[PDB]
Amino acid sequence: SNPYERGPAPTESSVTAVRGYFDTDTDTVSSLVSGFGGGTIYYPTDTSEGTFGGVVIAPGYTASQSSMAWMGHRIASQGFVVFTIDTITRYDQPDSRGRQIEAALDYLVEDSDVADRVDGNRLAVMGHCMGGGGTLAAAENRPELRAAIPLTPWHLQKNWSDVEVPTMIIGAENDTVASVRTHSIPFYESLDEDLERAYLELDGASHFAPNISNTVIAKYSISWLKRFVDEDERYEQFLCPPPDTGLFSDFSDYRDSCPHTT
Ligand SMILES: [Ca+2]
Repeated sequence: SNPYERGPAPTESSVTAVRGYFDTDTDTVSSLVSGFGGGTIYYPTDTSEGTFGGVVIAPGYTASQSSMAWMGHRIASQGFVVFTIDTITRYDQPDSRGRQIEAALDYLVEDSDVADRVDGNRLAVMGHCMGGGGTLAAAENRPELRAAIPLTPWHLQKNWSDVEVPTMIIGAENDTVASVRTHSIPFYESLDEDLERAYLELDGASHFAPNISNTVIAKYSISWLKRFVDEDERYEQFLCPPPDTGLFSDFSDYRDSCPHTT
């Protein structure tokens, strides 16, 4: 048996739902905290199935946690402790966001009021824009992390052959801020060929698609966290085989490393 499995067997409707199996509540973290700008922790109230994996979500350039807030209850209700952080300033660069993401991971595991609900050996990182660049930076610096999901990422550093964390990059086809040609795709193609990974390109989507309720982003983010943070093979079904990318699909592109071994 897998000791990290949480919640009932998934279905298409359960993984795409606005709220999962687990009721959640929130805890507010002050900006007084050292190393980042604080934020909000979304967590499951039910302790009976054990501790959960932890997830830090960073925002983009000029943005705050309010742009990522919808992912809080949505991911957390599937069985995760999700920490939507603010940065120190709204204009911090990607590598600074990386270090702030790292400090938030440590805060979550060591200092937070819900530390006893987090398994500190099973952590993940997500981020938008420059926060997605920071996601990669954090992943590169901490190979023990279980998953990384950069959302429409931006970073001048194009080479991430170093990264050993299973990463799902979600790009937006029509992104003009962090063009997929010059950001997302270079990042993905640089990833090691033996690294479990995925590139998801949303058809007709804008740079700010990750900042609004999106069933596609939610489904695949959830499925990726389940598969690697929880090593949950029950969610393999939503990642493999990969979705269609032809006419009338939500994906303009999809690149995979199926099957997923952990
Ligand atoms: Ca594989």
